Amino acid sequence: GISRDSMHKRRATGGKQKAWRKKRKYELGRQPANTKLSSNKTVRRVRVRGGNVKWRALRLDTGNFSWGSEAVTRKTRLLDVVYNSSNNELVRTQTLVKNAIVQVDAAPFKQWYLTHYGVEIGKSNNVQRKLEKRQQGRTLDSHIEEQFSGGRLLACISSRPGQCGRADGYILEGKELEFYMRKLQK
Amino acid sequence: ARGLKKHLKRLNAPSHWMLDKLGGAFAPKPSSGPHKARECLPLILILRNRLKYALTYREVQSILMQRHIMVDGKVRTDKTYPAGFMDIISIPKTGENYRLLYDTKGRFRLHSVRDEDAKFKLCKVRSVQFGQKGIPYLNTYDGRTIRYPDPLIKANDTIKLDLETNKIVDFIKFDVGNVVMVTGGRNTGRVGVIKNREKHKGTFETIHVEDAQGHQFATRLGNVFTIGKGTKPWVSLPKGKGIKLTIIEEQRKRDAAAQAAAK
Amino acid sequence: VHVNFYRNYGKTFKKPRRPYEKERLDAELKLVGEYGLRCKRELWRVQYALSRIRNAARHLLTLDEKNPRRIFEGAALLRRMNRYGLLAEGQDKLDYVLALTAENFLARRLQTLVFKAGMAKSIHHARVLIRQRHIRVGRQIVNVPSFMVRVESEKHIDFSLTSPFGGGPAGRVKRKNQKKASG
RNA sequence: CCCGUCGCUCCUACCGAUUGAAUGGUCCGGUGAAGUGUUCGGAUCGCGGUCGCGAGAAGUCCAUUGAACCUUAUCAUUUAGAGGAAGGAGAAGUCGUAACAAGGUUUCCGUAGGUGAACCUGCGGAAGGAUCAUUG
RNA sequence: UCCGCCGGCACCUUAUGAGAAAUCAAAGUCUUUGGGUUCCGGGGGGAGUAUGGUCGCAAGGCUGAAACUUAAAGGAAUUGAC
RNA sequence: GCGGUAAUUCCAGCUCCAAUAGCGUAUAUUUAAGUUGUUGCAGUUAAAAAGCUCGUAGUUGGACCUUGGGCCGGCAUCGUUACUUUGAAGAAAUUAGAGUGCUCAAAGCAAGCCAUCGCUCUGGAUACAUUAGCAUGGGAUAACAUCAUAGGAU
RNA sequence: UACCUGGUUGAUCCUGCCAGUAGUCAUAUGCUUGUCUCAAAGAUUAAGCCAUGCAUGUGCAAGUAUGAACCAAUGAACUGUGAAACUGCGAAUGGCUCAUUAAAUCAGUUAUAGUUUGUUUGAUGGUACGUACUCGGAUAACCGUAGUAAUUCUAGAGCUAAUACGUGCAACAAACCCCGACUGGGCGCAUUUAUUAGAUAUGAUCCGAUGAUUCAUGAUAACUCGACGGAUCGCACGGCCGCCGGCGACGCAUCAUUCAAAUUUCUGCCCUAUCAACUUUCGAUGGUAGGAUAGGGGCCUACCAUGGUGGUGACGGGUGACGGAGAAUUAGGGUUCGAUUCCGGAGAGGGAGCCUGAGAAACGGCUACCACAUCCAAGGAAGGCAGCAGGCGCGCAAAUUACCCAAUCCUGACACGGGGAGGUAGUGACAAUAAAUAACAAUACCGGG
Ligand SMILES: [K+]
Ligand SMILES: [K+]
Ligand SMILES: [K+]
Ligand SMILES: [K+]
Ligand SMILES: [Mg+2]
Ligand SMILES: [Mg+2]
Ligand SMILES: [Mg+2]
Ligand SMILES: [Mg+2]
Ligand SMILES: [Mg+2]
Ligand SMILES: [Mg+2]
Ligand SMILES: [Mg+2]
Ligand SMILES: [Mg+2]
Ligand SMILES: [Mg+2]
Ligand SMILES: [Mg+2]
Ligand SMILES: [Mg+2]
Ligand SMILES: [Mg+2]
Ligand SMILES: [Mg+2]
Ligand SMILES: [Mg+2]
Ligand SMILES: [Mg+2]
Ligand SMILES: [Mg+2]
Ligand SMILES: [Mg+2]
Ligand SMILES: [Mg+2]
Ligand SMILES: [Mg+2]
Ligand SMILES: [Mg+2]
Ligand SMILES: [Mg+2]
Ligand SMILES: [Mg+2]
Ligand SMILES: [Mg+2]
Ligand SMILES: [Mg+2]
Ligand SMILES: [Mg+2]
Ligand SMILES: [Mg+2]
Ligand SMILES: [Mg+2]
Ligand SMILES: [Mg+2]
Ligand SMILES: [Mg+2]
Ligand SMILES: [Mg+2]
Repeated sequence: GISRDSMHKRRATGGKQKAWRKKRKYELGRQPANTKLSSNKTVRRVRVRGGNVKWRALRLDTGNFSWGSEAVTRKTRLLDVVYNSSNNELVRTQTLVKNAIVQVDAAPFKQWYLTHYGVEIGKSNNVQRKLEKRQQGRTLDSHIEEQFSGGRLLACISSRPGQCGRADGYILEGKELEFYMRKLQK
Repeated sequence: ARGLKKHLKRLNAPSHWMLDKLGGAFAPKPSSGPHKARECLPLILILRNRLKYALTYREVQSILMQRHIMVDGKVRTDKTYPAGFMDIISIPKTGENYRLLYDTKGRFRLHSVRDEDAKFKLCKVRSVQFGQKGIPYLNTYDGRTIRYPDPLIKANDTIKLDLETNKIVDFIKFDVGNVVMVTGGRNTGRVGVIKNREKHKGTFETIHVEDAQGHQFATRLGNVFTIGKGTKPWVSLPKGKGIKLTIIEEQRKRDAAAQAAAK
Repeated sequence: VHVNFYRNYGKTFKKPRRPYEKERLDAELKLVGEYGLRCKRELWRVQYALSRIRNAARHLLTLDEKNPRRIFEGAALLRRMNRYGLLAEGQDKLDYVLALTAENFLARRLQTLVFKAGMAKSIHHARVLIRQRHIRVGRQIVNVPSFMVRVESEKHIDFSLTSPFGGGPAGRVKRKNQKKASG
């Protein structure tokens, strides 16, 4: 099957390397998962070397995304795939891979922001005596806040969907975000 | 090739297993265990080839199944169990508590220790780090692992470890001026005092040792085993404890001829 | 695998480079004649052993005196020579062992000692008696004429208890004659 | 003593018209079994409330590893071949005498031409020459 | 004309040198074997031939085998014979 | 090289010779072979100096720089190598080699002794193992760049 | 034993080779062969083809007995042994061979801070709650209806078990993090992602490790349709008023260790230049981001750059080339060999693909194609001796279709079964060791002091 040997490759001198043994199991490869962004989730268990298990996600619709600045992780549904660094047809086909820019709805993050900072964007005495303390340092990026009204936040996938069976990631902020914005604006 | 090997050819056996070359095609492969299978003496090579208690690979089993062997304070039945260094082979009934010590020629000797000295042993100490939930553990050099060690204990130390109630009684740090027995290489079985340790950033910590009789020899950071604090070992050495080069062995043979017999 | 394959094995004689030389042929025949041998192999193997010993001694003498790998095997070689009655008590140096010769070895054979001890009428009678199980060294019967005796056992060669020459019953020839004369 | 052409016999190798022949290998191309993953599919089975859920075979779709066969080309090995032609060996020879003596034209190199064969001749060179020498 | 120095082409005498010898003042300082470096030979034929490569208008040049055959071919000197 | 009417060489008898339970023959290859030559061959005439010069890589490169000096746990930050010494790690088997009377030997790693309800803690040594790698001392002989715009040292 | 001798000439001194001389754990062969010990043995040619028989199975007190089984017993579940069968484990070791393979395997030396690891040893398992005095449905052996020419080929029916399969109380806490009633949710262990602590080295002031890490580890936010967190077996019976309790067996998870593998650093290999340039559009060298893998990596994909090796021999070709430890001969240096019992690699006729499993691209496992070849009732079925023995063929060239687990060891649930591994006998002038085939006297004959 698919193999990871240098057996079929060529020497650094550009000379053909002959074959002295067959293919071996401990050096095999497998077909790519080619994860898709779809509403009908499906993840299939794979049995790997040693008897352990890999989770090959064929279709996903939700994910676990983290806002690093406020350090809050929420489960939210991905809406679209907008950018792919490697192949430009992986966004047309809407394939979930690592480092692929996606859009996730901001409803859980809006709810957390409202219930934590006491401010809506997009009770007796303790709560009010503690809310203004969090409101003192409350500051948000304009580019970050302009997406709450739109309902979808740009984010980046940091997990490997075809290996862990999941699509987790982090919300784009700071120097990252505009770098992709200047690549997504037209 | 496709997996593990369950056979050990006689010619491939370790040298300290002095086995007759024309005794068979196979040697007893040491089982998985506390010791490295090349610095170990399997039980088959104890009741046989060292004691005349058993005569074949049929009476070693006939006396292990009676649960007559108690290595390191525990009955063991696997005839190829790797007793590897300073293990207390405590034969009950007859009372043959033996410490596995290293002969000056790299051999293995069953030093007959007294029973009350057989309730403990010593272990060399591998790295010491933090376990799960932040619980430090010991991880000695004979597979043993002890949780909650005293913070003074560090790597390469030695610990005096009890058997019936397995807890560290005391320990010796690794430093110059301590008795050390070498357990690897050509200098195996030679006791001495560490003079200085030389450190090379990257590998190969070399230890220089001074023999009691004036000789000096070097070895690796491994293969050494601290025995006692200062210059007094905590265990009884088998005999000699010195390298005893070939010429003085010839002298011993000569004087043995000229005395005792003397005729 | 066959474990018997692991038994070491070797050869003990060499044969000469030039096969047809008059002086060498007469020398070898001379030695064979009065040492009661069987062929030139019985002497070529003695030459081979002596050559090995001489080569070892010469290699030892090439080393420095204060070299332990000279002292130890020099002592061992001299011990073996003084043990086998080759070197005299007045020759305790590595130089004397280089001067050894084949007749020194052939003088220590059991047949030679039996002949020189007066027990045999001739060196061929000695070999015949040895091969017929009439001789014991110490307490052990020996029927190998090439048995190299040591000094400590030189005083124990004697006809065996079972031998008619050492106090045994008459052989089948004498018993047959007594049977004939009985009736 | 000795050289070559020619005539007879045997042995080895070479050139050689046949788009030779056979064998193995490689690249490209076409067909492409079977397995593996995926898509749809749903024979049937179990349970639940005369209503749902779960498992699931045949089949099918795409991708992938890819045996194997079928042409072309190419590489390597052995061999047939009319005819030509070269060496060697052979106690049978024919024709001369090229070399060894100043070998009867001193001998030999490079080059060019010529003739039955050794060879001859033109030009330059050498002594390994038959001269170590003409202050006469 | 006489003396001397450096450089060159040679020549004469003699080994205490070398060499199979002829002979050589270098062809010496070599079994008492080693200053540096390039090319190049391995018994005589086949043979500087076959073929491939390559330069040349060509004649040709550089590189360059094998099968097979053979017990000698050869160098220097010596005595005869011519 | 022998045999062409006297054969020391063929065919046989006798006698003798060499090895001897071993000997002959054929292939392959070690020696012999200083006829592959680093040690250690050759090149005027025996085979073998290129027609001659230039020329990069390669190989090879003048001399110069510590001697008198007798005695005899720290703590740095540094020209790099070759060479040489010492150490370590280094599979066994084979080889060399210590012990050991398998009846000897090739072998084996056994055994030996008072004459025991046993002992010798019985022994089951030790070398070498190119080169490359790791570490310690030495700096003679060698190779690299470093050498006067001071952009030097304190 | 650091060695020479014959052959060019009328004779001499050389160069020079031909022939002679001795060894070969080196193969044939020829003649001969009494004894003891020790031993190679279808490698060379064909990794060519195979009749036949064997070479891998396995049960302890301790998973599952109701044989309509045996041995004993005499209203109780079983309450002795136990065939078969389900379940678990093994068959990835050993054995054989050297075809492919020339920095490739392999040797010495490195690295995993780049990974997986049944097993053995040591340590460690608080969150299920939203019938627990113990849950559910099947099924084998068994019994009886069969099909087919046929095979450990195959279909129906009726019973019955689990440490098989599938559900489910997981039994009883603490600490902490969040949202919060005015003066409740989360939280075992495992997975994935993100943030954060892991210090220097308010007076008095905890905090590991490496040469080297954002490392070991801790806290936090969440996430997952989580084969995890004992519905299991043997022996002994006891102490507290129903309660409690011992010594074991098997099993699940994490870490360390052992058994290992995979990949990897540096240096090192025979002949050839009549092999001087090779590799790259389609991976050749590098970068970026992914995919895949147990894991690093052009290992693969998209985009980008034009690089990489070579007279210090790349590239290509030959090998009657597996590499090494080693073998023969050796004054020293050296030359030649290394299929074979020890280590490593590769293969099961030739290629390819794969299941199970901790471990295989396994062939005494499957699937397909090619080449052979086997029955057959002509519809189909089953193949792999480079395992042991044996046969054909090929050749100059190589033995018994024997006995046994007694030894060495390995494997299984296991003290107990099994082992063509291994040992023992048979053939054996491969090689090698010791060693008979007569010794003495008299007489006859002949010599020397
Ligand atoms: K298995
Ligand atoms: K290696
Ligand atoms: K990888
Ligand atoms: K398994
Ligand atoms: Mg390290
Ligand atoms: Mg004239
Ligand atoms: Mg003429
Ligand atoms: Mg003329
Ligand atoms: Mg020639
Ligand atoms: Mg005659
Ligand atoms: Mg020569
Ligand atoms: Mg000439
Ligand atoms: Mg010439
Ligand atoms: Mg010239
Ligand atoms: Mg100089
Ligand atoms: Mg010859
Ligand atoms: Mg007999
Ligand atoms: Mg079964
Ligand atoms: Mg194997
Ligand atoms: Mg090749
Ligand atoms: Mg390499
Ligand atoms: Mg960490
Ligand atoms: Mg990557
Ligand atoms: Mg690409
Ligand atoms: Mg081959
Ligand atoms: Mg080999
Ligand atoms: Mg074989
Ligand atoms: Mg092998
Ligand atoms: Mg295989
Ligand atoms: Mg076959
Ligand atoms: Mg296969
Ligand atoms: Mg088979
Ligand atoms: Mg197999
Ligand atoms: Mg034979």
